[PDB]
Amino acid sequence: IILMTDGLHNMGGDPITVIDEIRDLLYIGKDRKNPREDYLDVYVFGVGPLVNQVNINALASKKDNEQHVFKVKDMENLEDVFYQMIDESQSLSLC
Amino acid sequence: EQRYYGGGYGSTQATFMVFQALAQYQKDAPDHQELNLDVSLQLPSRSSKIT
Amino acid sequence: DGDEYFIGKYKEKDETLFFASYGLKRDPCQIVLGYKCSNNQTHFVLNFKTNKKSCISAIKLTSYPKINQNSDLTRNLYCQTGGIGTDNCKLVFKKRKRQIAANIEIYGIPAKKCSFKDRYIGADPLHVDSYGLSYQFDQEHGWNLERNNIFKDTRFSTEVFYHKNGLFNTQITYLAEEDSFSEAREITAKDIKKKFSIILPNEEYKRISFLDVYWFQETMRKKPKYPYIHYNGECSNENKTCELVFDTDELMTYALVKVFTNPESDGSRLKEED
Ligand SMILES: *[C@@H]1O[C@H](CO)[C@@H](O[C@@H]2O[C@H](CO)[C@@H](O[C@@H]3O[C@H](CO)[C@@H](O)[C@H](O)[C@@H]3O)[C@H](O)[C@H]2NC(C)=O)[C@H](O)[C@H]1NC(C)=O
Ligand SMILES: *[C@@H]1O[C@H](CO[C@@H]2O[C@H](CO)[C@@H](O[C@@H]3O[C@H](CO)[C@@H](O)[C@H](O)[C@@H]3O)[C@H](O)[C@H]2NC(C)=O)[C@@H](O)[C@H](O)[C@H]1NC(C)=O
Repeated sequence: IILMTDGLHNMGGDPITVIDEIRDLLYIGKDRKNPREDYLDVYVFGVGPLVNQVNINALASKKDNEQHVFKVKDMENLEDVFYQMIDESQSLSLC
Repeated sequence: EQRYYGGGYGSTQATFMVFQALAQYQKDAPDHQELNLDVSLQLPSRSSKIT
Repeated sequence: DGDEYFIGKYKEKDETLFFASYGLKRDPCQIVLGYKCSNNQTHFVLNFKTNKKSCISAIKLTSYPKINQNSDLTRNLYCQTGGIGTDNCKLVFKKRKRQIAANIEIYGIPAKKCSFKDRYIGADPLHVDSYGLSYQFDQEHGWNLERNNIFKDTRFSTEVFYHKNGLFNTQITYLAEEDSFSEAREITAKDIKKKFSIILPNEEYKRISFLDVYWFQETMRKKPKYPYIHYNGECSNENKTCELVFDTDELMTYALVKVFTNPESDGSRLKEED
């Protein structure tokens, strides 16, 4: 799941319970012998200065040595990230 | 319970044999009996076996 | 039950060098009694070294949870440096996304009688090899056959290479049913160099007919570089003592050889193939 919310001021409840339902359908939050934690990944990108970081963090996923929560200054960085990702696979020829 | 240390007529070979047997007994027998335990346990909530 | 990976043969009458449980998701491990790790997504390395007058005899690693994958498809455990028969080896094991824990016990035997002839032979070697598998023969020419249930690799024509329980095995060349096993020879670590040779009797009832080689060797990679073992000259009836040389890309740690004799043999064995 990739989410590009600029706001997320809640209106109609919190989306934590539905994440719990989603991971219960896939048998993720029920056993520790087979956690199966890697079959669902939620990435949330923060845009603008009106972001609530704790709500985004509680909405996204958390696995060690990995970052699932991001934040950018402007919308320009949003496509800067993906243009850089495109250019990563390009040959070293271009400047 | 006997406490015999040789002495007599030809009481030499037996004393040597009993003393060498006692020496082997002391050399081989440890201060205790064999004890090597491998105790494991398993939990219904933990996948690993804690040994 | 767990996934048990074995290097060498377990002995019930020996002692263990050490025993520790390792969390494979830990970064890095806990240095238990003074041994270092290297843990990655795809590798787990233990740079174990002992301070006792003994030689490593076996290694057993138990991985949890049990995952239904055959262990004979590829290789998982190997001592990158040293190995069985030495006092220390850099033990490398490759992990999986499901395995999260490990339990490593290592066994050592006194350096005085540091031999493995008493465990790799068994009761009757006539029908059962070191691997514990029975011998199978064919009626086309009354000779042996081939096994295809373990990990094997080839480099040139008519080259046999087997790998099981850390054992690397080869046969030169083939064995007949009527042949009678005579004896075996062992090579210690102190007698191992980059290149070395052997001398065997080849007279009267000791006419060489078939030989097999089992060994423990190091690896610099997951894919090993097999030693170039080739026979020199002809083991004919004239030369009373037959010899065989070994050329090694990687230093060996242990070597075991079994001798098969048949006076009626002609000294050459090869199928009608080209
Ligand atoms: C994951 O971590 C493992 C170690 O736990 C890495 O394996 C190690 O990788 C290095 C570099 O690839 C190997 O070093 C080599 O040393 C020889 C010595 O002469 C040198 O000639 C080579 O050029 C190379 O530098 C090292 O041997 C190897 N260790 C084992 C046990 O295989 C692995 O590369 C890591 N994977 C990553 C970072 O993707
Ligand atoms: C049993 O020995 C076989 C012969 O030994 C090899 O060949 C010659 C003799 O045929 C050996 O001496 C050489 O002789 C040459 C003359 O023909 C000399 O010019 C040379 O300097 C040397 O003295 C030789 O040392 C020996 N080895 C080699 C590599 O040639 C041999 O053919 C059989 O294979 C062997 N049986 C075995 C190994 O089972």
